[PDB]
Amino acid sequence: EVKVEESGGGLVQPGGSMKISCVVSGSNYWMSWVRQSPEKGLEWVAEIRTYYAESVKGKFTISRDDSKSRLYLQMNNLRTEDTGIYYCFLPMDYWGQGTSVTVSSAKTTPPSVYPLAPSMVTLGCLVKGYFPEPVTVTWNSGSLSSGVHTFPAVLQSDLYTLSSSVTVPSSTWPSETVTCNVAHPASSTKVDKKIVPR
Amino acid sequence: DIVMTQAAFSNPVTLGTSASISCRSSKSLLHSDGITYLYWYLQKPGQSPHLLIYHLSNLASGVPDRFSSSGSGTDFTLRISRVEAEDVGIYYCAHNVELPRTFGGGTKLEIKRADAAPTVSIFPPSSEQLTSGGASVVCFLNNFYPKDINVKWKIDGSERQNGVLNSWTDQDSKDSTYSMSSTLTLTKDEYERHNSYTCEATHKTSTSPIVKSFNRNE
Repeated sequence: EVKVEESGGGLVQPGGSMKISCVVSGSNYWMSWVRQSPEKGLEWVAEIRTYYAESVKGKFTISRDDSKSRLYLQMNNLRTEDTGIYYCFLPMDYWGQGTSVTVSSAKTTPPSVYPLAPSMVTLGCLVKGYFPEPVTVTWNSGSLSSGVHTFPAVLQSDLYTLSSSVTVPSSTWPSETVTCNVAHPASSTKVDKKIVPR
Repeated sequence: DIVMTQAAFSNPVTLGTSASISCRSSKSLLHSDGITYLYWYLQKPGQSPHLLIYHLSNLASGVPDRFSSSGSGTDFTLRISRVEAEDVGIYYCAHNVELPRTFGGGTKLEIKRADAAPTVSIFPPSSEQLTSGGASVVCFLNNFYPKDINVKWKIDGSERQNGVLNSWTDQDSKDSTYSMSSTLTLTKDEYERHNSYTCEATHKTSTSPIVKSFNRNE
């Protein structure tokens, strides 16, 4: 089984620099980087067999260690338009997970996590006033995945807010504990917020 | 460089019925070897793209047999027979006949199902948030179909437009429904000076708005 694992990424201000990478498991292989944003869709940027999209020539350097099966993309002097989710893509069959890259004058800000309490009961968590995306939300460390809705974050006044709802039988809350687990890696935040009845 | 054109939204499709997604290339992808270098990817909600079809008509490993594709060198159609709720996602066409490699804009496969009224829930500010000095009222309108929905907030019966933050999910992969979150944020000082907060949801499944409210005095 071929697997493409990628990492690095994060936030920098315009002008900043970042090296991302991925490793293939499972010599004979071309590797490319494709970035995704809502405003430009999927955009191929660079490939090593090196070739670079016109928009990032002189800013990006794609490279590989054939030993380690570990290809890198060095992203120097980054621009706000370089913001997006970057995929390792082995043309044409395999994609990585995607690492987020944010270039913005706005600085890292951790979330405030707030519990939302009132047959079936709905509860939720409010993850407010953070930067940059992403945060991840879990309920009871994964035990509740069915009946969870985590909404897309929305940027307002240079901070993101998201919310998540979970619906469970009334016979399971508050008699049993319900907890939203929130992580925001950019700020080394991890919180486990109990939903207590009011 | 090659422009790959697809529409943003498919014709909607009932479960168990057949779907099609069109794509056009600006340059022909059919070569002298008789092979057309066209590829299809699905990007399921939350996930990366995954390969469905290679060389126009070949089914990728582990892809359901209900998917198929065919076309000329410039016009292609991905077809999905007996559509399942898990087929929901964004489908991309792509070529590999030159650099830059380019993709279509992605076509969202739109599943059509039975109507469903939203489950509405409202929540006052937590003691935690109130200690920070802010006060958010939240309304979830969950698992509804069709996707269009309107939410209005009242404070003490008067409509409040400012301080409202709305978000929408994509079509759910399991039940084919949609959900919305609406948050009204205020300061603790304003919050403690009004008594009733109301979220009202108009959806085609009821001529009357569904309304949830709470009153800080009970």
